[PDB]
Amino acid sequence: NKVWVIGDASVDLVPEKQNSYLKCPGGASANVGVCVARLGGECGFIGCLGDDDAGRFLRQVFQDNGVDVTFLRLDADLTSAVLIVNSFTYLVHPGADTYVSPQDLPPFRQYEWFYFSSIGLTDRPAREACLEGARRMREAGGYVLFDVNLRSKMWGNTDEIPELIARSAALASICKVSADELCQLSGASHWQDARYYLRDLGCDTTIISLGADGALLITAEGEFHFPAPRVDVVDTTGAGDAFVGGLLFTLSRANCWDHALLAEAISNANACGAMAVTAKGAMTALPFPDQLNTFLS
Amino acid sequence: NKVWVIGDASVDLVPEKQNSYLKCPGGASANVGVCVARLGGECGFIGCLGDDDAGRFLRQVFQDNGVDVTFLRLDADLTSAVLIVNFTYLVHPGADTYVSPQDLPPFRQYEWFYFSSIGLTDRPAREACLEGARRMREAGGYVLFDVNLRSKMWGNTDEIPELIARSAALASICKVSADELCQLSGASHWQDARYYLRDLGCDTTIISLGADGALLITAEGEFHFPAPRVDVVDTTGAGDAFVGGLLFTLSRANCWDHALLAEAISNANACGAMAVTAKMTALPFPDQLNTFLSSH
Ligand SMILES: [K+]
Ligand SMILES: [K+]
Ligand SMILES: [K+]
Ligand SMILES: [K+]
Repeated sequence: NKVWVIGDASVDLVPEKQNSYLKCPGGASANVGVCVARLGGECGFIGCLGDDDAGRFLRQVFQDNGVDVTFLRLDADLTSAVLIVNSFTYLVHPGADTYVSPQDLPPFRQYEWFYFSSIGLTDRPAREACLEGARRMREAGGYVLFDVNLRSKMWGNTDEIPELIARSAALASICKVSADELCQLSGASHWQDARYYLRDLGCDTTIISLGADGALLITAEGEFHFPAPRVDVVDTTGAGDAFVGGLLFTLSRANCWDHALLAEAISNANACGAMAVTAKGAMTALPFPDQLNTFLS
Repeated sequence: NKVWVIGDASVDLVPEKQNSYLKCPGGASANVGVCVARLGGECGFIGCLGDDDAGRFLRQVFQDNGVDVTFLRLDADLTSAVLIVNFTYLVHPGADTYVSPQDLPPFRQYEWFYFSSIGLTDRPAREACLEGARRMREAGGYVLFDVNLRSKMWGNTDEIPELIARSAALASICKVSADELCQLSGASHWQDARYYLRDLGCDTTIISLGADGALLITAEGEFHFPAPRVDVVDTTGAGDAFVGGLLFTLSRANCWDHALLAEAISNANACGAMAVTAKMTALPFPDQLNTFLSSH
C-alpha cells in the first residue's frame, strides 16, 4: 500500500567551517517521504514549492529517490523554505509549503497511509489540506499517522496548538510524539506523568520516542518498550523523521495492523532513527534495503 | 573624525564545491564601513541583524576589521537577511530593516553620517535614516547621501523621487551613478541630468562614471577626475568601495576644502578600481592601496 506524506520540503543549510554552509534537502514531510521511498516502499508527496531554485532542487531529489511527485505543484508566485541548522532558524516567512490546499489532495484508496504533522497545521491553507486529507483517508478505509512534531516558535498564536492537536489525534489511527513534546504539551515536567495525553485526546495507539533510549508503544495490551542501537551522533538532524519513515514503510506492508506489526514497525523506527544520526544531513544516511540489514546485524 | 554608516548588513551565499555555499559579507552600508575601517579610519555601524548565525557572523566580520559595533543591535524576534546568487532574496521582513531612531548614537561636531536609498525603503529604517541625518547636521556634522537606487527592492516606486529629494536637502554631499541619474531624471544621457540633485538642495554632488572616473559638481563649476587603467573583470561592490574611500578622506579633517575634496575623489576612483580588477572583498589596506596608486 502507498504512503502519502503531506507537508514541508526545504533546503537545510548546515555549517561545517567558520565560513560556509552545506546544502541538504529537507522538510519533516520530505525526509519521511524520502525515507519510505528508499526502503523500497511506495510513497507520494502532496505539497507546494515555488518554481524556483530550492523548488526544482528538492523536486529532483524526490525523483532520484523514487518519490512520486504527481501531486507536488510548483507555484512561481511562491518561495520554497530555506532554514539554517545552527536549533532552527527559518528564513522564508509564509513558506510555500503552507499553500497546499484540499484541491491538491489525491483520490485515496483502502489500506493506504496518510501522514502529517503540526508543521502542516501552522498556516491556514495547508491546515485545511491536512485535516481534510486525514478525513478523506479515513473515509476511504485508510490509516492516518499523526506526528505531533511540535514547533512552538513557528506558530503565530500558540493558542491554537492544543486544539489542533486534539482534532488530529481524533482523526489519527496512530499518533507519534516525543518525550519532550508531551511535557511541553501537558504542562507536566515528567512525560510519564502525562503519557496517556494523546490517548485521552482520541487516539488509541501512541508511539512515544525517547532518543538513543528507544520508544514506548502504548496500546491497550500494555506499555511496550524498544531499545535504540548504540548511537554515535554526528548530526541529530532528522532522527525523528527517519524514525517515522521506517515506521510507515513497515505498517504499509500489510492491510491491517496489530501489536505484531506494530513491533516490527517500531524496531525499524528505532533502527532508522539511529543510523540517520551518523551522517551530517537530515536525509544523508537514510538506509537502503541493503544498508539497513548490514547495520541491523 | 568618526564615520557613521547606517543601513544594510547581510550574508551573501555564493555557490562553491558540491551542493555547498560559502558565507560572504555584504550590504552597501557594511561594505562601506569595512572599507573606511580597513583604510585605517574610525568607523561605526548603526543597524540591526538577527541573533541568528548570520547576524552574529556579520558582527564578527565588523570586529575583525575595526568597525565599532556598539550600536549594532542583535534582536531575537528578527532574522538577518540572506541572499543566494548564481540575486534571489529570502527574508522579506529584513532585520536590518528594523533599525530605528533610538538605536542612533550621539553625534559630535565634524563627524560624518552615511546612508542610501536602501536604508530609505522600509519603515523603521527610513525614519532612522532621516532622523540620523537631521541630528548629524544639528550637531554641526556632515551627511553623505549615496542615492544607491534599487528600483526592484522598492515597494512603491513613487515614494522614491520624493525620498531622494528630501534626502538631497539634508545631505552635505550627494553621490550618484550615471545610470542612477538617468533613472530619476528619465534622460538618456546623464550630462543632460547632472544638475538633477543640485536643484534639490545639494551644493556638492559626485556623479560616479565608473571606468571614466568621476565628475564633481559644485557652485564654482564642475571638474573631471579620470579613472586608473585596469582590466575590468568584476564590478561588484565597486560603488561601495568608491564611497568608502571617499569618506575615509573627508574625515581626515574638520571642514573639507578645495584640496581635500580633490583628493577624496582620487581615493574613490582608486578604491573603486581595486574592486573591478580583483575578486566585495576587493577592498584594500593602506599598504596595498599605495603599491597600487603607483605601478598597478
Ligand atoms: K483516532
Ligand atoms: K542527520
Ligand atoms: K542639502
Ligand atoms: K568586484
